[PDB]
Amino acid sequence: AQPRETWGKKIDFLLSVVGFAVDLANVWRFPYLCYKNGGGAFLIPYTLFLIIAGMPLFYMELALGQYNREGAATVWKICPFFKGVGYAVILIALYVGFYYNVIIAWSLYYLFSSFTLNLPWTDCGHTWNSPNCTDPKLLNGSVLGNHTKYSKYKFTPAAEFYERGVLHLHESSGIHDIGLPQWQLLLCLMVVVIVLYFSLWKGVKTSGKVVWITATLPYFVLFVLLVHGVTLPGASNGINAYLHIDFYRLKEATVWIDAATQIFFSLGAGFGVLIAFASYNKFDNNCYRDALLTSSINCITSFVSGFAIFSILGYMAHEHKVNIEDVATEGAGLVFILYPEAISTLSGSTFWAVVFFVMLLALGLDSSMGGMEAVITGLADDFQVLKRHRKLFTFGVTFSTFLLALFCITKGGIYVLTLLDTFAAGTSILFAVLMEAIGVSWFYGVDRFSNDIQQMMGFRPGLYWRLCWKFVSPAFLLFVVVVSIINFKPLTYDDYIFPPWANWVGWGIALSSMVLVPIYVIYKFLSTQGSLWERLAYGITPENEHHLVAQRDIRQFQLQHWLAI
Amino acid sequence: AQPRETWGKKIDFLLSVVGFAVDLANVWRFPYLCYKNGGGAFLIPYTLFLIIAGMPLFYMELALGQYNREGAATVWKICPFFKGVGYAVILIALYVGFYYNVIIAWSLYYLFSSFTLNLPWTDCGHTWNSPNCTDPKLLNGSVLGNHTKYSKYKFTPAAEFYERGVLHLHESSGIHDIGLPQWQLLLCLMVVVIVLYFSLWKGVKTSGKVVWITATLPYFVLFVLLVHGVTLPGASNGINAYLHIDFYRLKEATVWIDAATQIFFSLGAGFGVLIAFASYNKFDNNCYRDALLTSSINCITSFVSGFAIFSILGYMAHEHKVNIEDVATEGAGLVFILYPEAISTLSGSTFWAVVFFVMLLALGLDSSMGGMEAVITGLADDFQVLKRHRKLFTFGVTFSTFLLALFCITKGGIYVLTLLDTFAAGTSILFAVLMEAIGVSWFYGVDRFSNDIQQMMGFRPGLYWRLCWKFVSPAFLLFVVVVSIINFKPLTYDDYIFPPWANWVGWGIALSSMVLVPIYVIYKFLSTQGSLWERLAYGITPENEHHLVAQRDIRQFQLQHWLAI
Ligand SMILES: CCCCCCCC(=O)OC[C@H](COP(=O)(O)O[C@@H]1[C@H](O)[C@H](O)[C@@H](OP(=O)(O)O)[C@H](OP(=O)(O)O)[C@H]1O)OC(=O)CCCCCCC
Ligand SMILES: CCCCCCCC(=O)OC[C@H](COP(=O)(O)O[C@@H]1[C@H](O)[C@H](O)[C@@H](OP(=O)(O)O)[C@H](OP(=O)(O)O)[C@H]1O)OC(=O)CCCCCCC
Ligand SMILES: CCCCCCCC(=O)OC[C@H](COP(=O)(O)O[C@@H]1[C@H](O)[C@H](O)[C@@H](O)[C@H](O)[C@H]1O)OC(=O)CCCCCCC
Ligand SMILES: CC(C)CCC[C@@H](C)[C@H]1CC[C@H]2[C@@H]3CC=C4C[C@@H](O)CC[C@]4(C)[C@H]3CC[C@]12C
Ligand SMILES: CC(C)CCC[C@@H](C)[C@H]1CC[C@H]2[C@@H]3CC=C4C[C@@H](O)CC[C@]4(C)[C@H]3CC[C@]12C
Ligand SMILES: CC(C)CCC[C@@H](C)[C@H]1CC[C@H]2[C@@H]3CC=C4C[C@@H](O)CC[C@]4(C)[C@H]3CC[C@]12C
Ligand SMILES: CC(C)CCC[C@@H](C)[C@H]1CC[C@H]2[C@@H]3CC=C4C[C@@H](O)CC[C@]4(C)[C@H]3CC[C@]12C
Ligand SMILES: CC(C)CCC[C@@H](C)[C@H]1CC[C@H]2[C@@H]3CC=C4C[C@@H](O)CC[C@]4(C)[C@H]3CC[C@]12C
Ligand SMILES: CC(C)CCC[C@@H](C)[C@H]1CC[C@H]2[C@@H]3CC=C4C[C@@H](O)CC[C@]4(C)[C@H]3CC[C@]12C
Ligand SMILES: CC(C)CCC[C@@H](C)[C@H]1CC[C@H]2[C@@H]3CC=C4C[C@@H](O)CC[C@]4(C)[C@H]3CC[C@]12C
Ligand SMILES: CC(C)CCC[C@@H](C)[C@H]1CC[C@H]2[C@@H]3CC=C4C[C@@H](O)CC[C@]4(C)[C@H]3CC[C@]12C
Ligand SMILES: CC(C)CCC[C@@H](C)[C@H]1CC[C@H]2[C@@H]3CC=C4C[C@@H](O)CC[C@]4(C)[C@H]3CC[C@]12C
Ligand SMILES: CC(C)CCC[C@@H](C)[C@H]1CC[C@H]2[C@@H]3CC=C4C[C@@H](O)CC[C@]4(C)[C@H]3CC[C@]12C
Ligand SMILES: CC(C)CCC[C@@H](C)[C@H]1CC[C@H]2[C@@H]3CC=C4C[C@@H](O)CC[C@]4(C)[C@H]3CC[C@]12C
Ligand SMILES: CC(C)CCC[C@@H](C)[C@H]1CC[C@H]2[C@@H]3CC=C4C[C@@H](O)CC[C@]4(C)[C@H]3CC[C@]12C
Ligand SMILES: CC(C)CCC[C@@H](C)[C@H]1CC[C@H]2[C@@H]3CC=C4C[C@@H](O)CC[C@]4(C)[C@H]3CC[C@]12C
Ligand SMILES: CC(C)CCC[C@@H](C)[C@H]1CC[C@H]2[C@@H]3CC=C4C[C@@H](O)CC[C@]4(C)[C@H]3CC[C@]12C
Ligand SMILES: CC(C)CCC[C@@H](C)[C@H]1CC[C@H]2[C@@H]3CC=C4C[C@@H](O)CC[C@]4(C)[C@H]3CC[C@]12C
Ligand SMILES: CC(C)CCC[C@@H](C)[C@H]1CC[C@H]2[C@@H]3CC=C4C[C@@H](O)CC[C@]4(C)[C@H]3CC[C@]12C
Ligand SMILES: CNCC[C@H](Oc1ccccc1OC)c1ccccc1
Ligand SMILES: CNCC[C@H](Oc1ccccc1OC)c1ccccc1
Ligand SMILES: [Cl-]
Ligand SMILES: [Cl-]
Ligand code: NA
Ligand code: NA
Ligand code: NA
Ligand code: NA
Repeated sequence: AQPRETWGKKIDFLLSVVGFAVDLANVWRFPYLCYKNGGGAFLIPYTLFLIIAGMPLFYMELALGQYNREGAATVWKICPFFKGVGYAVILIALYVGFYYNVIIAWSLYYLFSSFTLNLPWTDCGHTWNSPNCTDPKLLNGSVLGNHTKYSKYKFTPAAEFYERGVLHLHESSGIHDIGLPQWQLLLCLMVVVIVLYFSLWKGVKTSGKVVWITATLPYFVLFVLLVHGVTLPGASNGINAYLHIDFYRLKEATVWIDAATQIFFSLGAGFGVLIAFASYNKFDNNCYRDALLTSSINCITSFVSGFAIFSILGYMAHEHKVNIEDVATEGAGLVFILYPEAISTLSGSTFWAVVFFVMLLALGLDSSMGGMEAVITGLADDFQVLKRHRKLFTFGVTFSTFLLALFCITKGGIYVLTLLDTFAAGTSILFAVLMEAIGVSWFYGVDRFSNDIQQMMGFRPGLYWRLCWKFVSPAFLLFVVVVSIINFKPLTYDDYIFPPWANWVGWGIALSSMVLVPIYVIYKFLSTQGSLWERLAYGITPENEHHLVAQRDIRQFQLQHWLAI
Repeated sequence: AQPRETWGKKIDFLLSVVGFAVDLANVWRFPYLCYKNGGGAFLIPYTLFLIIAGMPLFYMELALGQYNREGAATVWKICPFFKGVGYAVILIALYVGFYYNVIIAWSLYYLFSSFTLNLPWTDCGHTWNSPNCTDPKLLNGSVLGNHTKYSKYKFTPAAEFYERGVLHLHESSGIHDIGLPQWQLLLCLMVVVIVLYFSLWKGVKTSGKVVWITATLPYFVLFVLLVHGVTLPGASNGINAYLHIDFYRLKEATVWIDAATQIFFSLGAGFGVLIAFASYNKFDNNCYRDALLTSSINCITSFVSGFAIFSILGYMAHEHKVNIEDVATEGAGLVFILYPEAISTLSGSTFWAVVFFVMLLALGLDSSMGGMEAVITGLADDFQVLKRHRKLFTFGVTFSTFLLALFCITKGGIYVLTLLDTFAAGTSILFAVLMEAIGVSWFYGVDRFSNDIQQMMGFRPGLYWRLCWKFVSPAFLLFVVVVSIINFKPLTYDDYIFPPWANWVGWGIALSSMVLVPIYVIYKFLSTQGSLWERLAYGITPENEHHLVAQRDIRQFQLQHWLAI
């Protein structure tokens, strides 16, 4: 029974949680969601939502970890009925990791496509990009007017290299005929998973330095990019369009849901990564300051990434003689299409391409590292046999992720990636964070967690924190869940409609998770010896307090536990 | 540490080894291989080969089990360097099981297609069979002459129901585009794996009664079939063609290899099933009588199945006014095409169809049961944690087999089935039995095994048995391996050529096995503490004798061990 591991320094934990919080969603989703939702008028609700969805929950997780010093699965020693919930989130993270690795591979491919004087996305002619031959001309070299949407036009050299050069989507038609995995993407995925294994194979020692590097790099990259972009012609128009405050859209009821989803999927609240990272800190560490600093750093990073991206977009629109809304897009398509074009247009395309691709690689690597570390920590604290042998279990996890990401990098693997991401991430992690909030706030109690924090840190959390823990956060999570359930639309690509069975498979994965949580609750209720009341007491009370279950002193049965605010 | 399990009676073990020995290869491959290779002139070498490939090896396995009372993996306590060999065979069996389950499902489908007054294979018109519409007429109702081969003609109602009604091969083009698994085949596979799990979930208690039933049924089915067939017109010509002795072909050098492969793949010598079944017998049980009776029963069953099948073929050729060689075929296509046609032609098609399909179902079930029981016994004797919890491990094995058989029952799953069967079975099990023979006969010794048998049974094996164990069987296995390696041809279906990468994947699986055996030998050589000679001694000597490794008394180092015959 070796003692629990600890970080070398708290700066390592801070950089780890920052790298987990900072993601490509801050780069490709926050700017577009901000500009589309009235610019600055998007921020006024966003930060507000951010505040709640950032301050208690994150804090809670950290505090929870600092009080439990265990993984996301075994953290439910105060309420075993929700322990399976942790299991779910682990699988959830695992699921995410799969397609996330795919994204990383893409960046790595572009990295291997960045060492040349004539980049593939510059011109046409089978220059490392499969020529569709259906008018693969220069982007807008001949004519002045871009009639259709720039992102919708699929005959630009950047888009041709994206969907044909690396993805090879032309060789597939959908999820019914996906084909075989590509070999160069296979090698890129091999390199990615090998780096991840060599980073996470030995506790939290080397991973600290790795997240140090992958945190120090992207901020410098963004700084250099914005410094070079503010001097570019036309970037001022893009920046002004990004910060244009139009308070009219706030009542549209769509600027709130988008901001809530963006904050929830960017900050990482409710995920096992936070508990896993907090399970290695000191017992007297201040989780409040750490959570606040992480949220502030995440928001500032999102804002500066939006500034830089929209400066680049304004420069490109000036070069393309079009409006900012035409070039405005979001996602992997957005980056991999528009950024290489502006880089090739700028002087020294090699340096900018290399630095942008290495920033994306570092971000993806640190995010997948945090997710896989959470998975490993949870499954190790759950089964002590896995905690002893960490290298072999890490190798097995990396190999399973590699096999499933190979399944997902096929000719039609973008459809499987979208399906997994949308269905699994949204539904599963929403239900998981809702169950976790309900368990920690109501079933366990909001005063016991405050007393635990008072034991860890000298000051006791105020009334606002408890009220947001018990009422505001659960209601917000339930609202987001109901919105995601009602607003569900059939899966659709750019121009490809998904057959009905793909949506049913996605909902089947989501239902697998949200019955495995009840499957575990039923297993716990049945595997206990006693009557209805005694089984319920053993299920809703902490294990270390199970003795008072026999003493007829259950606090949850009384009503003072429920109304403790 | 619960004691080792034992059979309720030795009749259970006998029926189990008979059911494992009796397979559909005796039904669809032995008759065609016999008739094609000069009829009775096929038997003269066959039985001879049979004798060797049946008498010592089988016996050896049984005796080995009776001396070890463990699985196929852990049976190498006398030579740990070959223990990984056992691992291989386990995986090999597992591999086989996958596609084997597919075959079982097929029969089950035909079973669910046997309860009707107008059977699907009788007539055309979308009668439970997908009509290709390219002249799907009556078989030979209009015309008298069958120009092309009857089995090659793909527009007969039986063939239309086979390749389109259940397999749905028209909806696929090869292994590159396989598609999604079919739902009715999915349900049939579910039923099959559920029956297998309910049979093998509790030791060797219920499996005894299950193999009792699945042994008592097929012999009665074959008896009724032959009794009804000897009275049919034209069956005498088919029987005479089957038993026509033409000693001219014996020098063609092809009637020997086919007989050797048929015996080796029908008797099951070198597989883990024999060791697993012998690991539950009494220490004083006679393995010689059991092996001899099993070989004789297998040969007689093959002969009577050939008699009945060729009587049916002669009757059908009389009904079709063609020669016996035209209707003569082999395999799942042979049975599922020709037998339903003759059954529909006969009176009371329902009874004959039901009894034939239930015989095929029983055979497939008992064979897959033996294979999965071998796998479970090996992996349980290897890891004691799995021997304790047998139900959960059996469920996991059945679920993995179910998932891979679902992968193999897709629209193009027949190609994957052929690939797996040919490559995996042939190459892997040939290398495995060669390594096992070399280990038990040369590295361990042929006199020590004889002394072990003398300890188990009063009489000591004669000189012929030891000479066949040490020289004849290893040379025969090496000959078969060399023939299989040299005569390797690219994978080809009826009319579909396989792309090169399918053959490379098959050879990659075979190489995975035949390096995992050296991978284990290298792991054993490296994980030992000592110099070259001490490591080699600890690797080539029994564990219970490892003490004399320190006493410098290794017998294998001397030459008297090698020439002990
Ligand atoms: C289906 C299978 C397909 C692929 C099969 C792949 C086979 C497989 O399982 O490998 C995964 C991984 C191997 O790791 P790896 O390939 O990197 O091999 C070395 C080994 O792990 C050493 O222990 C390391 O020394 P140390 O730790 O720094 O002192 C050395 O690191 P370094 O010095 O060069 O930097 C490593 O190079 O697992 C284990 O660790 C086994 C040892 C168990 C515990 C190790 C004892 C610490
Ligand atoms: C990914 C998962 C997807 C599917 C998950 C599928 C769920 C799963 O995990 O299955 C595993 C396996 C399935 O078998 P099954 O569920 O049928 O077993 C049940 C029960 O657990 C008893 O083991 C059975 O024997 P008994 O009659 O009571 O004696 C009883 O049989 P019966 O009542 O029908 O006759 C059954 O009710 O369950 C175990 O056996 C655990 C060992 C417990 C040992 C208890 C006895 C030794
Ligand atoms: C990466 C996959 C993520 C999920 C991992 C779950 C593994 C698991 O096994 O869960 C079993 C659980 C009850 O069994 P356990 O909870 O594990 O038993 C516990 C144990 O023995 C621990 O060692 C001790 O500390 C706990 O006290 C036991 O309860 O049943 C369930 O909810 C269905 C979950 C099955 C998951 C299958 C995936 C579809
Ligand atoms: C239990 C967990 C860890 C196993 C992994 C589940 C995931 C990775 C598996 C389960 C079901 C699988 C999907 C089932 C449906 C299809 C159809 C095929 O045409 C495209 C691949 C695709 C989309 C599969 C991709 C991988 C998949 C989503
Ligand atoms: C020009 C392109 C490649 C960007 C270069 C980024 C790399 C080279 C820079 C960016 C930020 C840098 C980090 C920022 C500051 C520190 C803190 C110091 O205590 C250790 C080194 C470390 C961690 C630096 C390492 C090198 C670093 C990661
Ligand atoms: C690197 C330059 C060009 C861009 C500026 C990026 C800023 C926001 C980032 C990048 C590197 C980061 C520094 C690297 C690591 C350390 C050491 C430790 O004590 C924490 C603060 C400090 C000093 C970080 C502060 C924030 C930091 C300076
Ligand atoms: C939204 C973009 C601009 C980044 C967000 C920056 C703003 C919104 C963030 C950064 C620093 C944050 C503050 C940090 C400190 C505190 C004190 C705490 O007791 C309540 C929350 C509060 C008041 C935070 C509110 C939100 C905050 C002001
Ligand atoms: C492709 C994937 C599935 C690889 C398989 C995962 C393997 C490598 C992982 C998963 C679980 C791990 C095991 C969990 C615990 C133990 C018990 C210990 O006494 C021996 C090591 C062993 C057995 C670990 C070895 C490695 C292991 C088997
Ligand atoms: C490896 C990837 C796919 C995720 C891991 C899958 C999980 C659910 C499975 C796969 C292998 C399993 C482990 C294999 C080995 C052991 C040792 C045993 O004494 C306790 C259970 C335990 C610890 C299992 C727990 C659950 C386990 C970790
Ligand atoms: C571990 C995860 C992958 C569990 C996966 C369960 C999913 C992949 C499986 C289980 C049951 C399956 C469903 C059962 C039957 C139908 C009806 C038909 O309309 C096809 C889709 C649909 C709805 C299947 C889709 C795939 C499905 C939902
Ligand atoms: C409690 C746990 C087990 C699961 C609870 C989640 C519930 C709310 C899930 C389970 C099944 C899900 C449904 C499955 C599929 C569909 C059909 C689709 O056209 C609209 C969404 C809808 C209707 C989903 C809505 C959300 C849903 C009803
Ligand atoms: C290690 C063991 C247990 C894993 C199982 C191996 C088998 C079942 C797997 C591994 C490699 C797989 C094959 C390799 C790729 C293809 C090509 C595709 O067009 C059809 C499926 C097919 C033919 C796969 C079928 C299933 C397969 C043969
Ligand atoms: C369905 C039809 C066609 C097949 C009939 C099944 C017959 C052949 C099989 C099934 C079960 C078998 C019986 C199972 C058990 C016993 C008890 C034993 O003391 C004598 C043999 C006897 C009686 C077996 C004889 C053969 C048997 C009756
Ligand atoms: C099923 C019958 C009528 C058709 C002919 C098949 C015969 C030869 C098969 C089928 C069932 C078999 C019998 C069923 C089981 C037993 C009980 C055992 O203690 C002695 C062998 C004996 C008696 C078997 C002998 C061979 C057997 C009789
Ligand atoms: C008809 C064919 C297909 C089946 C083969 C049956 C014959 C060839 C087999 C079955 C039973 C066998 C015999 C069974 C018992 C013995 C021991 C002794 O007496 C000499 C050889 C001898 C070892 C075997 C010779 C070969 C044998 C006669
Ligand atoms: C491969 C997939 C599809 C099937 C699932 C495999 C499962 C069912 C099998 C494989 C290995 C088995 C485990 C190995 C040994 C142990 C240790 C014990 O303390 C709990 C039971 C447990 C954990 C077994 C439970 C069932 C188990 C996990
Ligand atoms: C489930 C089927 C496919 C078996 C094939 C996979 C085999 C090789 C794997 C899967 C699950 C694994 C087992 C999972 C659990 C344990 C418990 C641990 O303390 C010893 C190793 C042991 C026993 C593993 C041994 C190897 C194992 C059985
Ligand atoms: C199935 C498991 C047990 C192991 C299987 C290994 C197989 C599936 C893998 C491993 C390495 C792979 C090979 C690697 C190299 C090439 C190059 C290409 O020009 C033909 C395909 C081919 C030959 C691949 C075919 C599939 C392959 C052989
Ligand atoms: C000892 C273990 C590791 C494996 C034994 C090596 C032998 C038996 C294996 C390893 C590589 C295999 C070869 C791989 C693929 C080919 C090319 C094909 O066109 C003919 C068969 C042939 C030539 C295979 C023959 C069998 C083979 C030579
Ligand atoms: C929140 N910033 C990291 C984003 C988070 O990263 C993960 C990456 C890999 C594995 C697990 C991850 O988390 C569980 C995520 C979650 C859901 C969808 C996409 C991305
Ligand atoms: C020998 N009479 C049984 C045949 C044998 O049956 C098995 C079936 C399922 C799993 C394992 C099997 O054995 C390992 C086999 C072996 C190789 C290829 C096909 C068939
Ligand atoms: Cl953000
Ligand atoms: Cl035979
Ligand atoms: Na983020
Ligand atoms: Na990141
Ligand atoms: Na046989
Ligand atoms: Na059989």
